[PDB]
Amino acid sequence: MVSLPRMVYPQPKVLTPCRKDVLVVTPWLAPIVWEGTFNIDILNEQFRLQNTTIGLTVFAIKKYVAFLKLFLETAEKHFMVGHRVHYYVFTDQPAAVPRVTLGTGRQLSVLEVRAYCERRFLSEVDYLVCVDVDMEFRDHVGVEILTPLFGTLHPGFYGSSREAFTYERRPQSQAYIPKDEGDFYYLGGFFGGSVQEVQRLTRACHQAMMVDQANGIEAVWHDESHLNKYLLRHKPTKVLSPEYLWDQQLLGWPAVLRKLRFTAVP
Ligand SMILES: CCCCCCO[C@@H]1O[C@H](CO)[C@H](O)[C@H](N)[C@H]1O[C@@H]1O[C@@H](C)[C@@H](O)[C@@H](O)[C@@H]1O
Ligand SMILES: [Hg+2]
Ligand SMILES: [Hg+2]
Ligand SMILES: [Hg+2]
Ligand SMILES: [Hg+2]
Repeated sequence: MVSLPRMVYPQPKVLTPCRKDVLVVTPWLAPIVWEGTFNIDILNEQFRLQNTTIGLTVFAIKKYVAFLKLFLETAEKHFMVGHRVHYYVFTDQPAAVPRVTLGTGRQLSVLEVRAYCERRFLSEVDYLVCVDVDMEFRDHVGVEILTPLFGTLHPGFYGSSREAFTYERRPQSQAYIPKDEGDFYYLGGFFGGSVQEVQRLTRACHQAMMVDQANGIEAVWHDESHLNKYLLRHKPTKVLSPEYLWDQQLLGWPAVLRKLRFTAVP
């Protein structure tokens, strides 16, 4: 909207690729976010000028409440630092949520679950980032991921052919994807976008799962299977590289990953 200020940074090189080892743009022209493809100073300027607010949602039920401390503490160190952040913790144990110290401009809302509006998101945040709680941030996760709709490449299938993807293969399921279809295998543990697009995705997933339930069938990987079906039919406007959701214990640290930003907790 408003003009960017004078900025001094390296001139982009038209005849020099960012990465020659990986795909950095999808066939529908959505960028694939890898370290080296973006200048965070330019992006931070663009989003701060918009006074962007990012909501981060996590569910912590039963034993999972034990992961909240590390999750929130590391998020404070690496997630959207410098921008407005609103954490939404959905739990069945409100009193068990740890007292984590937050930086300025950041807040946390604890929502007790077992039932209990989506309209609230529309008035409190601009973007929603939905992730798994048994994780920890180890490096920068910033505005470079913000876009109307984004999915993240599953760390165990990013180099696999579509036939090997663990999509739901039964035609009786609404999440069904044939062997000759599919772009990538997105993981259900890290997705997001504008509040509007995220609500459209979750609403579509909810309906598809209800239909499957009625027909007495459960997708092979549940929510993740439906997420993949949705993103196949509604292409994400940005795709995050596996840098954004990795498991170093199970997958190590490949050369193709310059940074490990968000990882599974052992
Ligand atoms: C990460 C290497 C990939 C192969 C390990 C099994 O990964 C599981 O894949 C299915 C889909 O095929 C689901 O996405 C599961 N949620 C995956 O396991 C979970 O995520 C991986 C990354 C590990 O953290 C594992 O411990 C989790 O259960
Ligand atoms: Hg580059
Ligand atoms: Hg969400
Ligand atoms: Hg769902
Ligand atoms: Hg979904």
